[PDB]
Parts: sequence; structure tokens; C-alpha cells
Amino acid sequence: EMLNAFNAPDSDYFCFLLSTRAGGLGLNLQTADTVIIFDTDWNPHQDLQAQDRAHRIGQKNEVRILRLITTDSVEEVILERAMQKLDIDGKVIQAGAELDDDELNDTLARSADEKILFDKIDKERMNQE
Amino acid sequence: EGHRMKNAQSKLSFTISHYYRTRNRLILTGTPLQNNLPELWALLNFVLPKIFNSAKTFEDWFNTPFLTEEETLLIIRRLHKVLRPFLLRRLKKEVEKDLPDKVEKVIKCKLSGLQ
Amino acid sequence: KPHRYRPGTVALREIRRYQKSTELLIRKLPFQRLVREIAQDFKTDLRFQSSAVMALQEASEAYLVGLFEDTNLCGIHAKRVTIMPKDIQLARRIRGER
Amino acid sequence: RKESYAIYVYKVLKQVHPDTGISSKAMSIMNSFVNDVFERIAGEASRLAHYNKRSTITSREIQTAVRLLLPGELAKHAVSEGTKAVTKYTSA
Amino acid sequence: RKESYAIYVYKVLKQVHPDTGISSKAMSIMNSFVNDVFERIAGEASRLAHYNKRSTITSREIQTAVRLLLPGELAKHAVSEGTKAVTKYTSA
Amino acid sequence: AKAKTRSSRAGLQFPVGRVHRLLRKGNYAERVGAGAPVYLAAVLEYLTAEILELAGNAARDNKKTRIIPRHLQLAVRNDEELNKLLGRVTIAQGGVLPNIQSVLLPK
Amino acid sequence: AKRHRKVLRDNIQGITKPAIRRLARRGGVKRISGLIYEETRGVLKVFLENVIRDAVTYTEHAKRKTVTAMDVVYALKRQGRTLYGFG
DNA sequence: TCAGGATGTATATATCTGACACGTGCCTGGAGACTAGGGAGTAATCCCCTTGGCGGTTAAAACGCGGGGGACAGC
DNA sequence: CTGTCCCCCGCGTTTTAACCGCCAAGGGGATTACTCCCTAGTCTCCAGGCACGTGTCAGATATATACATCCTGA
Ligand SMILES: [Mg+2]
Repeated sequence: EMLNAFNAPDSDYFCFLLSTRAGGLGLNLQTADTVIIFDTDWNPHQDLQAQDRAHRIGQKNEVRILRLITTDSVEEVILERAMQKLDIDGKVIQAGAELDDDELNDTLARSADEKILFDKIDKERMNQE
Repeated sequence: EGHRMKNAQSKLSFTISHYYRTRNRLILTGTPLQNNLPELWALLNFVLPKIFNSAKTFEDWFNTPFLTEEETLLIIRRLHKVLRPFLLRRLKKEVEKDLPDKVEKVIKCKLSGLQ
Repeated sequence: KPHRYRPGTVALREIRRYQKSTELLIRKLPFQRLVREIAQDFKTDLRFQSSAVMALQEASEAYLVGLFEDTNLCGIHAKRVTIMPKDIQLARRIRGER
Repeated sequence: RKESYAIYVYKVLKQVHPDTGISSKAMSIMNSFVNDVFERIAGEASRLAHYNKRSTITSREIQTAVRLLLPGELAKHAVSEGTKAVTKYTSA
Repeated sequence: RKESYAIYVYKVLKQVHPDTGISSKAMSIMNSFVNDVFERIAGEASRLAHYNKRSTITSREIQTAVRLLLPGELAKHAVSEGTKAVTKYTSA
Repeated sequence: AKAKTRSSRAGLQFPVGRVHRLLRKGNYAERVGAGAPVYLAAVLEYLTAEILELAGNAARDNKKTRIIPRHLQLAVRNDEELNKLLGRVTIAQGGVLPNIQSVLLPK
Repeated sequence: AKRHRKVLRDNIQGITKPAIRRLARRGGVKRISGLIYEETRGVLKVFLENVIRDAVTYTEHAKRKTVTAMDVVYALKRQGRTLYGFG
């Protein structure tokens, strides 16, 4: 039901929550758009799978992704171990400040227009008292 | 999603060998297995119950991740050569070159007072 | 109306059934959690062999079953067939457990 | 190595009910049974000798320990058996 | 001659209730009390050594034996007292 | 060559030396640690003292100045932990605690 | 619930009403009053506290962190409830 | 519910003894000094087993609910 | 022995957590090597403790006397 609903061009919702272990594989979605990672990955391949769910043959829009890592923490540690694990992929392939809103908006920008939209939002964040 | 096969020790793998008469098998995966190397072997063994001599034979047989060009390129070249007729792999770049961008970016954030 | 057995018929069937069989009667994972919690009150960060837990459960069920046997007997003594807390407490008091 | 009495229990079984086998679970039970009895007898013999201010456990102490451990006729037969075994042993 | 703890029990009594005396029957009871406790602790310490495949009974084994013998507060205080005694003993 | 007993070294009222010998003579183990009999003697003293204290209290309650078996019984049976410790012990001439069930008593 | 699971009950509640009933059936109990279930849990809890306390004491003595089957056996043996089959 | 009385319990006073507290001489068992050697402590490896969580099914637990049988109060 | 009422049991329906399989890290339970120091063994000395007498007073026992306690007519 959900998968068909994701495919529905007039989807009421714009986002959905997925299990890394389950949803990471279970999705054919060329109407996918942006991906946000929270779980982190002890085995980088699962992220590669989850990440690339968003762009399969037929994918029309530019995909953007995010990985939310906390500053000075165990997540950085795990992340770096995952980065080390990626080396084997290279072996196969060859065989054959951080919260600056403007900056964040730049990394998330497709056009300066979105920055402008957020500007209005932050002005609203200010407007709320 | 043969990636799941991973460790031949699993019950899944075990019971598959007990499916007996299956005269022709095929594995689909989006990626090679864990960086240790035995996993790759296990799948290759699973697929073709011939490729073996030790579960961890690759640690010596293709001792590249475990000299420069010599231990790298030549060994992984032969890794390729022996796996050339067993692994089929192409990249989306090679196939299409139509992915809109590199579609990549990570971010970092501070903890709240509570956190 | 649908068939209904006279209350107690089923009870006797269960008694025969459970006395005849030998398997454990308490769900293992619930049992483990109980054990682990209790263990935390003497020392934290303990591990258990899975067989250690099994040893605890074999003993635990043996204990409770024996208790129920004696409890049942007490109820009978008082001309009842329904066991009550009073019978459990008595049985333990007579045994010298309290 | 982890010695046990499994082989001895096994042999005994085959001298009583030659066709009957035994599960490994039952075997471990029998193993712990033997250890239990051994300890009980030895334990009694130990303090028994101690009670008489003696330093050596002999067959006399083991015998008495059996009489002080096993119930009724069971004890009588165990004593009879032990006596016989020792008799033969010392002869040979 | 036959030793006992009569004089030690007596001294302890004098250290608790200086004025209070003690009958010979009460004393014989206390004597057998001490022997009982001694044996229970020593017995547990003994098997602790066996359980760990060791052969020396030290204050660690005895301490544990106390924890495995005395209930609640008796254990807490007995252990505390044992600790202090050994501490002072080896300190001086 | 000034002598000083181990009991006095530990500051205990029990014969540490005797205890040490007993541990060896009772064959509890192959070896007996130097701190063993010390630790043990302290425990023996501790328990002895606590009972005697309670026994003396019982004697005082009965206006006696000498501890008798009855007092020992009262002491042990009243204290919860001592009762548990000596739960399987019959004390000669101790008797039983005063105790009549309310079901037997008049209304 | 959906918004918040709120499913934390208790580990003692892991011993269910029917689990207790089954034990009683093996015991030979024909009929069980409603207060038994709570009383039984209380009794079991105590039983386990005593055995576990002994078992972990042996574990501490041996300077280990994993409680073994033999430690449990020793605990039970200590209390006069010798258990066969676990070495 | 209350006073009288019979019994029983408790309480002060001798008094009397034998059991406990205490002094003394002996002697063997405990302390001191010294030596050997092996048991226990301690470090370094390794790898098997434990733990935490998730996925997915399904027997079982929970829950309501009528109604008859036992618990129980009375006599 | 009798009445009565209440509450536990049988049973259908629905929900849910146990069971099993999987995955990943990793950390304590084992091994071995080495060393050192703690205790068994032994010999010598000496006073702490034990058996034995000996005094004396704490509690047992009479002995007379004052109050609590239980049963009953009122
Ligand atoms: Mg696929």
C-alpha cells in the first residue's frame, strides 16, 4: 500500500520513515528526492544501499542526501570505522561553525531561492516572540 | 539480494544446500561482501562449490588488503581474472551517465544542553 | 448452545497433561529478564552462561511445583479444593522457609 | 581433558540391560549422580576417621560411611558388594 | 588435658558486660557454638579452594565463606571486623 | 627475641595461634595462609561477642547477673539474624519463647 | 500506544497468570484462587534472590564476571537443593 | 455491666549452699629465626561465547463474559 | 447440614510478545611463561593456658504477706 502510495504522483505526504535494515533494500522509487541518514552504519554497504534507493534507472530529479553526525561523539568514531571499511570497495573497483544556518542552507541549496525561503522561515522563527 | 547470504554458516545458507536438486543457480547483489574477505569467499563458494581450499584462502591467495603495484594491481588483476567469468559488474556511470549529480553531502551538529 | 465441559473436567486433563510431560512451563525470555534484574542488585555487569540460566529455571520450576504440591495438600486438609495464599503461607511456615 | 564416569556408567548399563541405550542428557545426570555419592561417602568417611583421631581412611571407614549413608536394604547390599569386591581384590 | 574456648569466651564477656558472669552450662553451650561456627566457615573455605582448583585458604576464602554463611548484617559486620583485624595485624 | 602473640598483634581475644593449628589439623586445605586464622579468629570473636551481649541483656531483664542457657536461648531466638544462623540448632536447657496464639486466647 | 509504546511493565510480570497455572497443574492443583498468582510471584522472586545471591558470590570469589552453570549448581547445593544434569 | 471471694501470683526477708571466680605451679604448645621450593600472581594472546538489536511469524497471553460450583456464614 | 452469592472457570476474539534466524562488536574466559615470595618444615625457648585447690556470694528455697485475676450473683 505504502509503496503504491509513494508512487502516486499526487502523494499528500512528502516524506516517510524507513528501517535501514528493512527499507534500505525494499524500495523502487524513481520519484525519490532527498535522503536523510540518522542511524549511521557499522557496515557501509547498508548505507550505500539505502542511499542509492533514491536514484535508480528512471530517476528524474537531482538527489540530495544528508548524514547527521553529532559533534565530538561516538558517531564520529563509528563513522570513521565505516570509512575504513570502504577500502575493500576500492580493492574491488580497481580489480574490475557546523551549525551556521547560511552555510547549511548552501549545502542544501538547489537554488538560492531555497535560501530565501529559509530566510523567511528564520524571520518567522524570530517573529515567534 | 544475495548480499544477505554473507556467511555460509547461516541457517539460510545451510537449508539452501538441503534444497538438493537445483541444477543452475544465480546470485543478484548490489555489492560485494564485508571487507574481511572470507565472506566474499563464502559467496563464491556458495555460488560455485569449487572455489575453495580454506575459508580464508583469500587472505593469502589474494593478499592485497591482507609492495605497491605488485601486491595491489597484479594480485587484484588476477583476482579479477579468476572472477572475470563469475562476477558481472558495471557502474551506473558506465551505464548511463544520466544521474543528475554526484548526489552527496554530510553534515555535523552540536548537542543540546540536555544531550 | 455449544458444548461446554463441566468445570474441572478440563482441569483434570491439564493436570494429567502437565504431569505426563516434562518440558519447562515458564517462558524462557521472561525468565531471563527476571534473573538478570535480580542479579543487578548484587553486582552490575554480570554475564550468564545460557546453561546457567537453564540451571536456575530447572531449579526454580522444581521449587514452585513442589510448593504447589504442598499447598494443594493444605487446601485439602482444610476441606477446600481451591488453593489460597493462606495455604501457601502455611506450607512455607511448616517447612521452615519463614 | 575432562574426565567423567560416562564410560563406566555405560559399561554397567550394558551388563544390566545389554540392549538398552542411554541419552547423553541421561548420561550427564548419571555422571553427576556418581559424583554426588562419591562425595557423600568420602565426606562421611573423612570426618568419621577424624572423630576417632585417625589419619587414615580404610575400608572400615568406607563401610561405616555406607552404613551411615544409604538407607535400609540398599545399604546392606552395598556393604555386601563392597566386602566381596575387596575380598577378591586382596586375593588377587 | 582438653582445650576449649572457655577463657576466651569469658574474656569477651568481660569486655561487654563486665559485671555479668556465666554459668558452666552456658559456657559449654558457647564453647560448642564457637566450634560450630568455626567448622562451618572452615568447611566452606575448604570447598572454595576446591572449586577454584587452588590449595591455600587465605583471608579471601574465609571472607567469602563468611559472606556465604552469615545472614545480612552479621555478614556485613563480621567482614568488617575481619578486615580490620588483618589490617592491623599486617600493619604492625 | 621479644615474644608477642599473634592474637595480641591482631588485637583479638581469640587464640589466633590455636585457630591456625586447627585449620591445619582439620585438613581444610593443603596450605593455610598467614592472614587466614587472623581473619577467622576475628569473625569468631565478633559473633561470640554479639551473642554474649544479647545474652547479658536477657539476664538483666530477668534480674540475673549470670548468663544461663535460658538467656542464650532468648538471645538467639529473639534476634532475627542469629535465629537464622542457628535455625537448626537446639540449645540445651534453652526452652521456648513465650508465645500463645490469639486464636487460643479468649475474646 | 502508537505515539509512545509505553510497554514497560515489569520483569516479575513476565511470570504470567497461565504460566503459574501450568506450574500448579503439574503440582496437582485442581482449582486456584485469584490471589495465588500474586503470591506465587512474590515467592519465586525471593527464591531466585537467594540462589542468585549465592551464585554471584561464588562468581565474585573466583574473580570472574560470567556466572556459570556450576556457580548456580553450587548455590543450589549450598541450600540443600542438589541439581543433577548440569555437571 | 459491678462487688465478693477463692485462688493464684507476686513480693520482701532470711539463710544456705555449692557453683563460680580467683590464686598458684607446671609444661607443652605457641612464638622466633631460618631455609627452600613450588604455588600463586601477573603479563600477553586469542578466540569463542555473550550481548544488544532487528525481522518475521504464530502460538499463546490477554480480555470480556456468562454461569454454575464452591466458600463460607449460620445453626 | 443448609442457603446464597460471588467469583473462578470455560470459551470466543483480539492483540502481543516469545521463538527463531540473523548481524555485528568485542571482551572476558580460557591458555602459556616466568618469576618471586609465602608458607611448610625444623629447631629452640618460655609463658599462656590448664588442672587443681580454695573462698564467698548469687541464686535457690522457705516463709509470711500484699495485690491481680477469674468466676458468679446482681
Ligand atoms: Mg534485488
